[PDB]
Amino acid sequence: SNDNIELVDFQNIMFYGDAEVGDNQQPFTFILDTGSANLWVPSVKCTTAGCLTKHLYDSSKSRTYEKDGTKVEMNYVSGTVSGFFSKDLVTVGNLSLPYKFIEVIDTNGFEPTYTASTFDGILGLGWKDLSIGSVDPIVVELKNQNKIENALFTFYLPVHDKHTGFLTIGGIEERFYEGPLTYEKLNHDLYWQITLDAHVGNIMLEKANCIVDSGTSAITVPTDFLNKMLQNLDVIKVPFLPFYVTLCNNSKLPTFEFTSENGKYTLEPEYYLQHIEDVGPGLCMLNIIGLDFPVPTFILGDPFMRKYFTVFDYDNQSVGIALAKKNL
Ligand SMILES: CSC[C@H](NC(=O)Cc1ccc(N)cc1)C(=O)N[C@@H](Cc1ccccc1)[C@H](O)C(=O)N1CSC(C)(C)[C@H]1C(=O)N[C@H]1c2ccccc2C[C@H]1O
Ligand SMILES: C[C@H](CCC(=O)NCCC[N+](C)(C)CCCS(=O)(=O)[O-])[C@H]1CC[C@H]2[C@@H]3[C@H](O)C[C@@H]4C[C@H](O)CC[C@]4(C)[C@H]3C[C@H](O)[C@]12C
Repeated sequence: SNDNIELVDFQNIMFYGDAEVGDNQQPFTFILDTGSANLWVPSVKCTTAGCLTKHLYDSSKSRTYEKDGTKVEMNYVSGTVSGFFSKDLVTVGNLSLPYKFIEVIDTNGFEPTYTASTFDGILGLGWKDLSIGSVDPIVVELKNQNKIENALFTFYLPVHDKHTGFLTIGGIEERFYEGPLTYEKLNHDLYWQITLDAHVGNIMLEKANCIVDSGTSAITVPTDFLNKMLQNLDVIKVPFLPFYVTLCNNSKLPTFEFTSENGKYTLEPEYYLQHIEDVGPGLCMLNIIGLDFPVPTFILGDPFMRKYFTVFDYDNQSVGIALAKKNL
């Protein structure tokens, strides 16, 4: 009764899922991004080097293609893609719907991310008012069409060298989590953002904005908060890049603790260290980056979601959080 889309890990940094566009079931690999609200695929009309190795969309081969042609640009923090709108049947797992998406013809503004990774496009799982072109979210539409029970989706992320994951559309499956599932109300109309007190040792921010974001492969921290965290931490910044290197067993590395009236969520160093044995033996990179929003904000990205099963509920305007089962 729920639609389960398998998630594959890529080099323990990101994860992808597959979906199809067109009646001839043209296959694509997507970053699944709760932080955006547009779907895009690279077109056979693409003029840029990044498209060379990708699965490309051919509207001429799909009888369900409906021409739109309205020009559009998606400006992400990691770069820009541009093209034009198109409409065609989009199949996610065993559910399909006619859907407006962007045919991308220029990916040069999205380098070096695009050529360095094996995804074809991005599938947004955000809120309608964050989309360009007023596109109802896939999950909201599937519910509206009575193809699913609830307008919610869940993420059970894969774990490099242990198990695959699933994006489940339409209901919550017990098999993904253990202990209590705690619901945190959205504090914004159109982001998967919740209020949590943030504690890292003696450093804390009360009632911080926390964005649960599937497309961000880091925990992001306010820059002042990070600078305090790093003081006498025996960590070294990489020349020219906002990444920090540490001995993996550095006994100073702290545990993030995020609390609500409802729940307590922790993130120990094992969840935010990336081994980099190639650069040096016993060295790790912190998957933590400094980033200032206008209101002090943390992004609870991939590292958080690897530990915690997450439920994104449109109807109840909340994020549900529970400890992910280590095995299925
Ligand atoms: C609707 S869309 C426009 C939106 N712009 C904005 O709000 C403009 C904005 C607003 C506030 C700030 N203070 C800065 C920019 C936007 O881009 N939002 C993204 C989420 C976000 C939002 C805000 C900051 C950072 C990230 C999007 O949801 C997302 O996750 N992206 C873009 S493309 C992408 C590859 C799927 C992924 C990405 O860049 N990941 C990289 C990444 C990112 C930060 C730290 C390490 C890493 C490594 C790697 O994982
Ligand atoms: C989102 C933040 C902050 C960016 C910011 O907003 N900085 C300047 C102002 C923005 N504008 C230029 C749009 C405004 C106009 C200038 S003005 O002076 O008027 O403000 C920027 C700063 C450093 C950026 C990361 C690093 O690169 C490394 C890496 C490179 C890959 O490729 C993509 C992934 C990654 C992780 C990057 C993601 C993201 O991208 C970061 C976090």
